[PDB]
Amino acid sequence: KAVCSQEAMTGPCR
Amino acid sequence: IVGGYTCEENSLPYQVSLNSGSHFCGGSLISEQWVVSAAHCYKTRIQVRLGEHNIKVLEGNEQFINAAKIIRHPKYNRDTLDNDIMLIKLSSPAVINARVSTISLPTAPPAAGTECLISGWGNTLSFGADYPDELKCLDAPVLTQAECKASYPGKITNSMFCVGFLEGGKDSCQRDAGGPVVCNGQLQGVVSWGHGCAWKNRPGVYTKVYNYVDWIKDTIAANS
Amino acid sequence: MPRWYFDLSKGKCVRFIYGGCGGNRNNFESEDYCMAVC
Ligand SMILES: [Ca+2]
Repeated sequence: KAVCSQEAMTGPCR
Repeated sequence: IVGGYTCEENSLPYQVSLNSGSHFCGGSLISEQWVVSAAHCYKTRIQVRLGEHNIKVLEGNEQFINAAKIIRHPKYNRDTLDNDIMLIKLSSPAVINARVSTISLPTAPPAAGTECLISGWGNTLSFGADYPDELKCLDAPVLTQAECKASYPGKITNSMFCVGFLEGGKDSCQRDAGGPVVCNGQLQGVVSWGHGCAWKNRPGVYTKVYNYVDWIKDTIAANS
Repeated sequence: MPRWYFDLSKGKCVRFIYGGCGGNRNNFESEDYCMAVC
């Protein structure tokens, strides 16, 4: 399931 | 910076890059030994790169200086980003020249409508990633507190203010954090956070430098 | 149990994990979709 990323959330911090 | 323009070479001589192997955050030189950045940009070791334009090309005119002290505001909180400000003391003083110089601290609070300049080497895309070699600049106005709060219900603290464009297209982004928002010749903001970058109704959120002027002075004095 | 939301920059659902920078500032966009699929 390609939409289910294993990558950590970017989050809001810049 | 999304939707910006490449700054004139060395025209923002207070702009620094924080580097831990690669560029990861910005900062602003406020005295020969001190840099302002965002607390969430803390790392145990940081190299401050001053005088940069192209951060990929060693021109032979930069200054690369280890941080000796990296001091987060004592009331910074990672989870809320309240008080997202930090001071870096350089291990040797910066040499002040036409390409490396200080930005003045603010002498009044930020005010709605004020036209400012935001800068950095952060991502230039809202979707995906493109990290620029050359420093980017964005002209942007301070938004109202009401607009900021309406954009981010529940999330805007007294330390935070919004700058940018509610229509989207033009904003700071990842790896701009810590860098400056300059208005009328003074450092009014530190790049902090946002929901994505350059999206409609999700402007950038910045730390109000003015709230910290006494903290900055006191920290410098205590660490001299 | 596990929590997923859509990351606008990535165009995908991502897991919310404890301890992220600014975690309490997160916008959990399309949470019901991403839960359902992931
Ligand atoms: Ca360079």
